[PDB]
Amino acid sequence: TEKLWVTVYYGVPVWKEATTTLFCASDAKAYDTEVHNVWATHACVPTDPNPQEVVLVNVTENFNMWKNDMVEQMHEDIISLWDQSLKPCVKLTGGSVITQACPKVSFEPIPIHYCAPAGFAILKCNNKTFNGTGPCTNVSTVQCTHGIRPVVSSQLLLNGSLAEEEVVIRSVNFTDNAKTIIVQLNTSVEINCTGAGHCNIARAKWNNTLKQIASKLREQFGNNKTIIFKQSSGGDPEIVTHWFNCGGEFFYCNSTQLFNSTWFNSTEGSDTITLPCRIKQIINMWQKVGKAMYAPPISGQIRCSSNITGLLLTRDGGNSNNESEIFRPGGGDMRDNWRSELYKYKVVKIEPLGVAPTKA
Amino acid sequence: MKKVVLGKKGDTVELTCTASQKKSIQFHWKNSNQIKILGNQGSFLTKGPSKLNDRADSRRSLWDQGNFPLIIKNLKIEDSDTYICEVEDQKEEVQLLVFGLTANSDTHLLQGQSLTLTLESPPGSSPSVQCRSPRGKNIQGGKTLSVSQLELQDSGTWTCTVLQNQKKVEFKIDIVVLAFQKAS
Amino acid sequence: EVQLVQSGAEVKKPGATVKISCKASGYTFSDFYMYWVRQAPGKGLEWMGLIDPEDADTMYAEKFRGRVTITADTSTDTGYLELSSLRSEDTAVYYCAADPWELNAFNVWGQGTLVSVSSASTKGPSVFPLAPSSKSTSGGTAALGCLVKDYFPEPVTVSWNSGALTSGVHTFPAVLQSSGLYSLSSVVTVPSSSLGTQTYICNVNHKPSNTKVDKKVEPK
Amino acid sequence: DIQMTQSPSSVSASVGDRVTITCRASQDISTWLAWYQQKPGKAPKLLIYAASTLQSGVPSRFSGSGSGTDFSLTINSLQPEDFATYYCQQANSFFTFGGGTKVEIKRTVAAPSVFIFPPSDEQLKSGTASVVCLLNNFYPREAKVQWKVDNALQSGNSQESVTEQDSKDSTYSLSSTLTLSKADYEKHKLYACEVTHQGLSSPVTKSFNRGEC
Ligand SMILES: *C1O[C@H](CO)[C@@H](O)[C@H](O)[C@H]1NC(C)=O
Ligand SMILES: *[C@@H]1O[C@H](CO)[C@@H](O)[C@H](O)[C@H]1NC(C)=O
Ligand SMILES: *[C@@H]1O[C@H](CO)[C@@H](O)[C@H](O)[C@H]1NC(C)=O
Ligand SMILES: *[C@@H]1O[C@H](CO)[C@@H](O)[C@H](O)[C@H]1NC(C)=O
Ligand SMILES: *[C@@H]1O[C@H](CO)[C@@H](O)[C@H](O)[C@H]1NC(C)=O
Ligand SMILES: *[C@@H]1O[C@H](CO)[C@@H](O)[C@H](O)[C@H]1NC(C)=O
Ligand SMILES: *[C@@H]1O[C@H](CO)[C@@H](O)[C@H](O)[C@H]1NC(C)=O
Ligand SMILES: *[C@@H]1O[C@H](CO)[C@@H](O)[C@H](O)[C@H]1NC(C)=O
Ligand SMILES: *[C@@H]1O[C@H](CO)[C@@H](O)[C@H](O)[C@H]1NC(C)=O
Ligand SMILES: *[C@@H]1O[C@H](CO)[C@@H](O)[C@H](O)[C@H]1NC(C)=O
Repeated sequence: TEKLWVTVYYGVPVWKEATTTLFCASDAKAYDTEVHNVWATHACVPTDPNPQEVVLVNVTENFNMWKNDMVEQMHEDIISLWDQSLKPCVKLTGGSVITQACPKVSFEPIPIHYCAPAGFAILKCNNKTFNGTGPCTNVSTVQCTHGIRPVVSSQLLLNGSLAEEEVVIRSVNFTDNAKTIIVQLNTSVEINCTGAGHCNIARAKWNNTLKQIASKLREQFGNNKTIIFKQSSGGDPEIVTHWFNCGGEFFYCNSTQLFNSTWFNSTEGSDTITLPCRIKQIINMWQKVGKAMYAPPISGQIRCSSNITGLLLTRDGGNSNNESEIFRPGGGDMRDNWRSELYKYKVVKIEPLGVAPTKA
Repeated sequence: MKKVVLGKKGDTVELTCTASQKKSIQFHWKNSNQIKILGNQGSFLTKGPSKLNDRADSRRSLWDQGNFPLIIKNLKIEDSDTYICEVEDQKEEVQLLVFGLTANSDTHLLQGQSLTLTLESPPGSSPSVQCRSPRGKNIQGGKTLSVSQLELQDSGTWTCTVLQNQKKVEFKIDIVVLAFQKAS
Repeated sequence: EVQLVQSGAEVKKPGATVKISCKASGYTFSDFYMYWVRQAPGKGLEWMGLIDPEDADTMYAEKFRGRVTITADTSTDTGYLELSSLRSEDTAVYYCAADPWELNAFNVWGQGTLVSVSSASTKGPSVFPLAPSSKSTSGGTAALGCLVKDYFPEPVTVSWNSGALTSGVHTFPAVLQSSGLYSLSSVVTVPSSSLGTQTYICNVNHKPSNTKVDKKVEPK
Repeated sequence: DIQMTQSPSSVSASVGDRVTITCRASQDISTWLAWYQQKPGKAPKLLIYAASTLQSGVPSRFSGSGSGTDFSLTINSLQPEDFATYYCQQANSFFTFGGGTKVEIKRTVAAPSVFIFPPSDEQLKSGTASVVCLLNNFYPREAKVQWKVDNALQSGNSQESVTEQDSKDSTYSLSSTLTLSKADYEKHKLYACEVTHQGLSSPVTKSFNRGEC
């Protein structure tokens, strides 16, 4: 028995949160002898080259960047990279000491795409201003993530991805002051480094950059508080200064001139900000607990230009700070670095289709 | 009740913290004003804006076993406070009480040698001092314990034990006797 | 201009713990590593460790780990060095070096710090003569000299005739005995004819025990 | 740690001669090496850094080469002020030193002037006697000294020491001390020390007895 309008039977997709070993894809070159290219070639796949996603209309999905097993896997890969790449001269770990050759090697991060294998898929939030924990009402499916450079560093997030609208801040718990505040900029700020032991940053641009962040923070902590930035409260050299790699050498830059501002406190300058920097042969490990010593720098000319696309902050707070909040540079857990890129993704398991009911 | 730990002024104290499993995980030590004191960020240490900053400092070698101590050196009386260790959805609390004790001894001619032990206790606490003469002559006392005129036997090692929250801390004082009275 | 001025010699008993200094000048102290090296009596150089004063990052040789400690008081431009559980084989000269030009080698050095570790304490020498056997009827040249026995620690300087006789003089290096006391011996060859007239006097000086001793020799 | 092994341990050469001493690391250390010179009684002097780079104010006749594990310091026209002890050194992280290489002067075989000194007066009034044996001005530094009391060779109770090479005639001198006691010295009357040096046709013995006026 039929009537007028042709009834349609739909085969609706069905998936479920899951975990599996993903593979990766890169534009690595088999003729480049730099470590990232060498590693990527040995463990990755050629690229896209015209990526497309399957938008899923009127679908809502819940995410949780702070519990994304994609991060744990990427972390292990970047660790596994440094193991065969940056060979230190000395390795101190657990009452144990090791000595080995330590050849200087070209070292520049190359974008990596993490892809779902046969049977799985990766949901992706298309909502531009998304905090990373909660419902996304604009998801879609992808084969592979975007280009993610394994930039290891603290305080400032380099060569990353900008927010598509306004400055975004993300935290597993804004209330808990022990928790990092991953920040995403909508406009990159160039930091030009040199082996001469300093780093340049446009003063006026970085000034506005802070006003944006400040306004986003003042919004999160009640529209009435004064936002102040201060220098690292102390810790290891890799935390207290803007620690970062640049051409095989580890740089430790003083960042106090960056974070000495006071905002929303209603009561001559320098052309650009110059940061005191210094390479170090003896560094703390980020992989695990321990130290490592490296060989002396090669040539004097060491230039590295990068884009500041993000920040790792921490708040002070306490049962005393009323009418104002204090924020200092931070970081250290390289997973936050990963989560600043893998925040909109989520790997899912695909299973048999389900048919749709009829209501009106 | 709460875990209480007594410490001596000038001494070093190790406050313990242990996870359910033996591996390095995000921990963080704060006080009672929820002021960041000291914690980790992976395999890196970080110190908060507290006043124990330069004097507080755990050591990393033990983090891999789930041990995340907060060590405070050169203790002060101001270091008396409840310290909370936050690790994996748990907030273990501890009461730290730092006592101090000074000894003044003035000997006068036609008098003899006097002794006054003074206890520097943390704000808001009820300590009970019990000093032990070398020969076994125990004496009670509150804030200060006095001895008008020492004797030849009192020369030696006095043990003064402070009693607070069910447990105790022990002080040792070598007393040198300069003058004692004697019937002529 | 640039310099590294260490501290003075020190005597210790086995089990003790010595701590010498090294005041530095002529450059920015806290911007450069500092290294420590020791050299046993008449033996090869031996590195011990380094330190970056800024972060107090330290490195030690295997033979010293968990027994040596290097620090650096940045405010006074001074570096120190501690050695716990001292032994008998730790007797050596201790140098401190640096590299204010970053050639990755030791460019500047200290004058040195002699550290003597033994059971005995500073004790002056007992000098005993060493006279010629057969005199003016035998040969043309005969040997002669002094003997400085049982003393501690080094050094000890010897001359002859108040600095007049420095010809044929052979002041042997000291030797450590089973007792823990050094014992050198100075000699000098001269014509066996001028023995009966010339008088030979050796001048000893044990700076440690502040000793000053002269002695005459005779084949009479 | 990583081992630095330099050889030879000792080498003798004349002036104008050209000398080569080599070093060798147990593990690759690139071009991070350093050479030092050290004369007796003073602190070492930097010669070469970065394996090949000459230190400022150092004679051009000095030069080192090599890269990785095998290195070598070389002096062209050897000079009088070039005779000392040389050390190599890892310089990339740790700073281990090589065993050492002594460059002493070369000359002709010289026989030792042998002497023997009995225990004096004052040394007997303290209850401890020691006999001195003196080998004067000889070459080379190699010499075998034995102590025979009443034709009875003993070992363990003697200590010798050699002087540095003479700046003028470049020869050595050695003194051996035979320590005994107060009674073991008088219970005997014939002491001697047999001296075997390569500059001597046959072993030369020097002895003494009761002593005379
Ligand atoms: C950011 O920096 C990169 C180099 O790291 C540079 O090539 C690029 O032009 C910059 N991007 C923007 C948005 O200007
Ligand atoms: C939401 O999605 C469904 C398809 O599942 C579509 O038919 C419907 O028109 C959408 N709702 C809106 C916004 O009209
Ligand atoms: C969902 O996101 C896409 C961009 O990724 C946008 O074009 C589209 O308008 C969004 N849908 C709605 C109606 O929110
Ligand atoms: C974003 O995070 C907040 C908590 O900070 C949560 O309530 C919300 O559901 C999340 N989703 C949105 C609106 O992006
Ligand atoms: C983000 O960037 C835009 C430019 O694309 C800028 O106009 C806007 O002020 C920024 N939003 C904030 C304040 O976070
Ligand atoms: C968030 O932080 C506050 C302050 O420490 C804490 O009380 C609360 O338990 C935290 N919430 C979560 C998600 O653990
Ligand atoms: C540089 O950094 C140090 C600590 O890292 C800080 O004490 C000092 O104030 C900073 N100097 C500048 C340029 O402000
Ligand atoms: C922040 O640092 C500068 C020097 O780097 C200092 O002179 C200035 O007083 C500080 N700014 C504020 C807001 O006090
Ligand atoms: C705002 O300015 C006042 C002085 O005008 C200063 O005391 C205060 O620290 C600033 N912000 C706060 C924390 O109220
Ligand atoms: C950022 O990217 C640029 C690409 O030109 C590179 O030079 C630089 O080393 C990168 N920065 C870091 C932190 O590796």
